Amino acid sequence: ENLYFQGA
Amino acid sequence: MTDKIAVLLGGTSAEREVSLNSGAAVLAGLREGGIDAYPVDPKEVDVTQLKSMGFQKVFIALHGRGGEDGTLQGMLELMGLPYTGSGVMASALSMDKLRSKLLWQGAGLPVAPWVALTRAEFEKGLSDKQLAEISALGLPVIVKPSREGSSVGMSKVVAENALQDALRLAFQHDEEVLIEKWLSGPEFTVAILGEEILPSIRIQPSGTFYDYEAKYLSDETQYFCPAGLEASQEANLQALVLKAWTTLGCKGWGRIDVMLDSDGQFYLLEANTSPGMTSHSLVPMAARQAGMSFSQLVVRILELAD
Amino acid sequence: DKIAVLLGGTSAEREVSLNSGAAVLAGLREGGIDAYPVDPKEVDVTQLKSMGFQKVFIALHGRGGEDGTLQGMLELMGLPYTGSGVMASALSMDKLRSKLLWQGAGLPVAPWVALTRAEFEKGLSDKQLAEISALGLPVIVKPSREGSSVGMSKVVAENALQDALRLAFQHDEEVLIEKWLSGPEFTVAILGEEILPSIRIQPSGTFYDYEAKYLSDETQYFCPAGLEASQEANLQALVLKAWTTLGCKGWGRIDVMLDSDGQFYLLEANTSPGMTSHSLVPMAARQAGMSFSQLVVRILELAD
Ligand SMILES: Nc1ncnc2c1ncn2[C@@H]1O[C@H](COP(=O)(O)OP(=O)(O)O)[C@@H](O)[C@H]1O
Ligand SMILES: Nc1ncnc2c1ncn2[C@@H]1O[C@H](COP(=O)(O)OP(=O)(O)O)[C@@H](O)[C@H]1O
Ligand SMILES: N[C@@H]1CON=C1OP(=O)(O)O
Ligand SMILES: N[C@@H]1CON=C1OP(=O)(O)O
Ligand SMILES: [Mg+2]
Ligand SMILES: [Mg+2]
Ligand SMILES: [Mg+2]
Ligand SMILES: [Mg+2]
Repeated sequence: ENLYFQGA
Repeated sequence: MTDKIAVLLGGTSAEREVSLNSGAAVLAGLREGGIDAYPVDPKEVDVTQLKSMGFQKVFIALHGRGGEDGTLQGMLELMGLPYTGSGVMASALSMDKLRSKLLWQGAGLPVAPWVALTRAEFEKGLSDKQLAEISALGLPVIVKPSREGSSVGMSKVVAENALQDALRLAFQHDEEVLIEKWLSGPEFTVAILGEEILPSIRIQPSGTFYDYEAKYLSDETQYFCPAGLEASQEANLQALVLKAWTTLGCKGWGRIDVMLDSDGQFYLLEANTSPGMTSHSLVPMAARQAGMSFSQLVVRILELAD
Repeated sequence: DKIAVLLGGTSAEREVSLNSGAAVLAGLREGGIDAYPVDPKEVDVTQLKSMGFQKVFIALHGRGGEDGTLQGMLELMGLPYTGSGVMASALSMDKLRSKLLWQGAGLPVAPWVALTRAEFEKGLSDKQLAEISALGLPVIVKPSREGSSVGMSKVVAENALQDALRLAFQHDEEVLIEKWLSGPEFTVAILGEEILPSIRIQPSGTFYDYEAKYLSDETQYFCPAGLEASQEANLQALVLKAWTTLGCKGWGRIDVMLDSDGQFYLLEANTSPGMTSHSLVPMAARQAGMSFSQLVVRILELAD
């Protein structure tokens, strides 16, 4: 998924 | 690949518009705190799908039945998703003003004299015993639905012949209604965050009571935080609120509404287990006086979840 | 319509529930209903509507199935279900808060003291010891949120209390110490707007414990309860007020005991009652002229 915080 | 948080907002209650505003502020506040949060409106999205959608934890920013009354909490418990605020029982109880009052009275806590009516009783016609009990409260009285918020369905009765009109309004919103002795005020509210009681707030509406207009639309409502109570009066208020919170079995965070009456005593009105979280709301106001930004507050509320 | 009969689950009353659900199923199939057993320990309940059922009969006992959590899930899944809604189920499971609500309402409840685990592990203050001493002896010690007499012990000496709290606290974070009531003991079933004939319960042994409830053949039951007409009327009126104050719906069973003063005291409300045959709800329905099969049909009929 494309996230607001990328990675984590 | 850290926790994905759903901020539930909007929903289908009479407080939908307030909740959209609460969720808008909570969403931005959580992201400011480094939390990977996303808005989900149960009116538009089937919340039974949250786990399948990839969420790990839920911030509840809903107000009213459907979000605050234990139904949602029940679902989340069976889904196994941690969530903010009170659990199933305390949420259900705090929504029900009639049963909150009974529990508090059972615990020896101060509540305004009142009469409760079911819709069936109102339609059957009020008995002579009922008219007597109502008359004993004096005038004015306030009339409220048992299970609303944001002053929805509430009104002040100033003449005996208009009690029926106030009851008809409240019965548009619930099947159980309360008629309460009018309290002189002043009015306060006290937020709770984990095991901390936050600074009380004194509320001064420009009109008759703290109604929907005074809460959300007026620039004339005045707030005072700190509330201007003498140190021991403040300590007494905080102790009352803690006992009322613990009696209901609440957890996480919330906000309890309290008024003075002519006798100089504090009386409990109700508990709110998912309080307003707009930028200008009262929990954020009390937390600000205690040294927290809005983002620090929402991060703390989320940390407290299961 | 297809019906799910939830049984078993994961509480201390799992074994009773397996037996209630077994009996409910058969009585339901004898009534022409398309019912099937589902065990939440075996089957993910969140999948019910996706499994094809459109109504639920709750034959679970104890936390999970009886405390509003399931009712909340089902309300949001859409599905109609038997018995009390979320609030009344959660409240009826919590004996401390039931007691407070009924006391607030002016209803008769046994004198009591409530304690949390944090208060216990710290040690009791002089205020709390004074409150406990004024209860007299004997007392009963019970978890707030159990059923089937789980975790309960009778204490007859002041120095034996702290041990009885240790046992109760293995079952709950909140514990009640109540004045021992003389008895006799009664139970009253509710079905819709109907209060069913009361039942007197005479255990062999100290109280109506788990053995006396489900295992022993020594427990004596009397339906009707053998009360004087005015007493039976008072019992029925008391139970109705207790039921309505809690906000219960559909069906249930309320436990009541007489004390030494000749008056009735409310013990608790059960919102998902036992349904074996050892079980008391079926017995009262029988007395009212209903077969077991007719009872469960009616309980299903009153849903949302
Ligand atoms: N007994 C009362 N006397 C005077 N004003 C009251 C009384 N009860 C409530 N109010 C006023 O009505 C407002 C809303 O009542 P409350 O019980 O808090 O319900 P809500 O859940 O809608 O906020 C209060 O903030 C206060 O201004
Ligand atoms: N205060 C009391 N005095 C005497 N006996 C009691 C008292 N409370 C409970 N009991 C006994 O314990 C049994 C179970 O208590 P109850 O409150 O009904 O809890 P449960 O949910 O475990 O059924 C009762 O049926 C009765 O036999
Ligand atoms: N329920 C509303 C919305 O958020 N906070 C609230 O408090 P209330 O207006 O119920 O006192
Ligand atoms: N909770 C149990 C299971 O079925 N019926 C019950 O009543 P209780 O033993 O709680 O009085
Ligand atoms: Mg409110
Ligand atoms: Mg309020
Ligand atoms: Mg029980
Ligand atoms: Mg019992």
